[PDB]
Amino acid sequence: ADGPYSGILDSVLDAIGNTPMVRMKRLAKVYGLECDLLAKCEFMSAGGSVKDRIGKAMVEKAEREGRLKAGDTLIEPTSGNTGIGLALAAAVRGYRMIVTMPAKMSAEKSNIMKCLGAEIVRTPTEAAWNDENSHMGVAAKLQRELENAHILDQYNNTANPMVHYDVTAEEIITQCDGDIDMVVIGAGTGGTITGIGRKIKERCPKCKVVGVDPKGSILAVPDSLNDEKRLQSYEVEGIGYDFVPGVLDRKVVDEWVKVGDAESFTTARAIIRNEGLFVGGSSGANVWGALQAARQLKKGQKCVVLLPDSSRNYMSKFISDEWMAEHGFAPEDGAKVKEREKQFGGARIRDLLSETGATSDVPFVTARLSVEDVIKMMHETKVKEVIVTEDSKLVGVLSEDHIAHSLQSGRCAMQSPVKDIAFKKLAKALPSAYLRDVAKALDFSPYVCVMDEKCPHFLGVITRIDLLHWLATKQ
Amino acid sequence: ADGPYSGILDSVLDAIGNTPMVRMKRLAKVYGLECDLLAKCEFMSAGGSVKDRIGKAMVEKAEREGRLKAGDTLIEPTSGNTGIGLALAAAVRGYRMIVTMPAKMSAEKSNIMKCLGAEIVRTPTEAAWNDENSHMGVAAKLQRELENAHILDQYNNTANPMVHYDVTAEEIITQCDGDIDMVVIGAGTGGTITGIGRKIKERCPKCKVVGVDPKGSILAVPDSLNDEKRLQSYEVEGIGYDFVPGVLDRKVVDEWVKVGDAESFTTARAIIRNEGLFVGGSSGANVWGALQAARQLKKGQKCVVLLPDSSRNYMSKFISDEWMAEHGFAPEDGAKVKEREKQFGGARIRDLLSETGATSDVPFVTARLSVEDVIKMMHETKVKEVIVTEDSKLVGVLSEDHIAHSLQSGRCAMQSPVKDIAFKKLAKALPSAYLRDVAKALDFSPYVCVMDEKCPHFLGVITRIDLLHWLATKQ
Ligand SMILES: C=C(NCc1c(COP(=O)(O)O)cnc(C)c1O)C(=O)O
Ligand SMILES: C=C(NCc1c(COP(=O)(O)O)cnc(C)c1O)C(=O)O
Repeated sequence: ADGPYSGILDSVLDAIGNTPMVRMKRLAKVYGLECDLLAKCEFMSAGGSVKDRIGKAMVEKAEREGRLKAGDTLIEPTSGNTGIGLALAAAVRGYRMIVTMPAKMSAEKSNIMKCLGAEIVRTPTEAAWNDENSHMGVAAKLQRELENAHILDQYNNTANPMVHYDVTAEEIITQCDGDIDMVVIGAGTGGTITGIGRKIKERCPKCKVVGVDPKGSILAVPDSLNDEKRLQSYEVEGIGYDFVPGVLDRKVVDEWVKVGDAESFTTARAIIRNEGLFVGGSSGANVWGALQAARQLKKGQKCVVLLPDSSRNYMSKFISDEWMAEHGFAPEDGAKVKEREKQFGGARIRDLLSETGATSDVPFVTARLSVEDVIKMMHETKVKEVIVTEDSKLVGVLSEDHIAHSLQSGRCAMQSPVKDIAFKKLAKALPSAYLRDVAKALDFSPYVCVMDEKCPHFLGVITRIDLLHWLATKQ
Repeated sequence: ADGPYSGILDSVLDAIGNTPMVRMKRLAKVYGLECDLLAKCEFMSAGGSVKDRIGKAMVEKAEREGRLKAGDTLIEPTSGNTGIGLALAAAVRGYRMIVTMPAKMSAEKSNIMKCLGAEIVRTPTEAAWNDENSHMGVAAKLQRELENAHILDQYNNTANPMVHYDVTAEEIITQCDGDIDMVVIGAGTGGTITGIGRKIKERCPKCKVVGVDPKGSILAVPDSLNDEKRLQSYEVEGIGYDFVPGVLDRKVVDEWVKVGDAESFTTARAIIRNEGLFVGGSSGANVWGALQAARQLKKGQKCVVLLPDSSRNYMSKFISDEWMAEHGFAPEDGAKVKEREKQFGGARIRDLLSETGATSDVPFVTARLSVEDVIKMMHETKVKEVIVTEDSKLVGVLSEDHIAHSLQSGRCAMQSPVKDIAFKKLAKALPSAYLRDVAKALDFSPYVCVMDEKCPHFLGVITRIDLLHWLATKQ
């Protein structure tokens, strides 16, 4: 029906939470998991992360205790999501935001908190928690040097675990109808795992609770699990620290799973590909840990996994296959990159142009010929396409179809230069380039034009249907 | 309460829709609008756009008519969001996706549909609808040359308007409780405006319906409104075409508003800043048109505006102030860029270093000194910070605090080189740079080191607290 959203909302703050639970049947079938793998899609909140709840809640606690008045300044150390939540709460309720975040965190978080009118001071990645150049020490310094400033200190404030104990765990219970057998949840601030696991074990003591920790952190128990990469910086953002936060009750969690960067990212891409959940990397870590932990479960039992972040914050980082190749991470089992590498291999455009049959007789024009002259030349040469170029270095491609239709549409004068109607988006290539690379370039450019670049004697233009016909010649 | 999400979902497809309605009280107060400006936050759907509904629905229609079997190929021309929705539906229900989208559309849409296992063929931006190099003609060609392929043709399929007439308009009616005075909604495919306006005028004939069209399209009525930039390419993505789609019933809409790129983008940034809705550019266009149209309304009346897209698809394009400056768009009335330009102006770091007082006596090391030697030098020189550099070109900064804490943490051996513990994230600057630029660079780098680059004689390091103290000297 319609109970929570059947009305109009006073502000975006009331749109936090109420996130659905989806069954990852396809992903379980992919990885061969018998039980029901349920996913709590926290990234569908207003700000696209679970920490929005605690942001709103810490603001509510600061307001119910009268410790907060309009015009004040809020300071908060964060990996990026709590900064977003508190920036939302401030832009709504009229507070000033100052965010401290390590340089390791993505740039999208910074851009978004800048759009939200929040000041951003960054800290070095390698700084330990004891350093005054850590985000927490710098936040303390800003509190000491700024007037009317407040730190909510998500690492030690009780609102962070108490709210996941109050509403989120109750949401999971109400939608799972009490039947929860395993709960896999990342260990960042530790507030969400503490709260959720505490409430669940109170209302379902038979439920196991598994925590996810990236290889590099010291949050796992025992210390035999941390020695993989002790205090080695990792790419996964949001989870793991070099110290135990104040809100983390490591006794409420039963098992611990260490997860590396590669598995986290490849599993995040697998989630996106197989379920269609635009999710973050920490969620890949959580789901990989869940797949490792709930293997022994049987059908009917439900393993609940948290999906903390959206792809929005890592859109440029790991959604782009370029950056994952730069860091050498397995793309996915079934991915477009592996598909292209399988079909093309090292086949270069020389091979395609040779097997197809061309003589590099692509006409050229100085890009300011009148369209009358260029159509006379096109009709005298019988070609359909032409390439326009300048003297100071390419302009683009131009076809007779666009000529006619633009002349009819009133955008192409007879005396106008051909540069005005040519296609200006182009991708330059050279015969040594592989077919996989031109396939990746076709994802962003409609045509791909070749050149020798030794005279500028281009041999032809390449489009996706050309590669499709070439693959039709193969099998 | 909990009616629509109180259970577990079979797949992500069932998480489409059910989007909340938020009152834009702060934005109305910013622009001086008396009535209640309501916003339908369609970007909170599973795939972050309104077109997910029609994607799911066209798949449902193709399945209820038996025209669709597993393993088939789906082809669809789109500006990017329908491609995402149909890619979700295919990755869930086991169909193959091939997407045709103009080169004008953002790269995030391409990356996301690549993650969803969809093939992407792009078309030139300047191509007219009649051209066979248009996305629609290329889609037709692919249908002709591919086996088991289907085109759902969102421009002419009745599912697109019928579903907005069935559920979305009913959602808006149920949450507005029937009282809707004005409805402002962008004109892209025209299906959403047709369906919603038809249902509303059926259930509330006194409601006016206003359509939003970017300057460049020919969808507005009359033709006196299109002559601003006739068929001139524009940056706004999703709305406006060079022809009337089959599903668009231009008679159901009363007024038409033309919106340019600058207003759309600046209003999108204003929405993000003042309400905290991570929204797209087309939504900026819609909200600007609404602010222009509902000006004559009075208190109590409700003007409903659609927010079609999320910032996720335009994260690199217009959220980044760099690209908006590259295209010369007014950032916002209150924005971080204007704030920094107001406080700093053209003040350069030469002025700051001169007024503060320094002698460029920053120590240097060849980045492989033993930490014992570097701490002996640091204690003999009394300085706290040091800059480490190589011979083949900078390594970073290094402080005694991190030295001590890493020696205690077991990451810094006494015989180890200083390069292992130095801070490796840095931003190079030069004295001619303004303070606004170093403030923008501090958004992404913790330290900013200067250099003359004429000997490499750096004068000092700059952090955000340095600029804060400098501004404390000002007013
Ligand atoms: C510590 C912070 N992040 C917690 C977090 C986590 C860990 O969740 P916790 O419940 O806080 O332990 C997982 N994934 C992401 C993307 C996260 O941002 C923060 O935003 O300050
Ligand atoms: C035409 C398409 N976009 C419609 C759209 C619109 C226009 O909505 P329509 O209801 O289709 O007219 C507005 N904003 C965005 C971001 C959109 O994607 C498409 O995805 O194929």
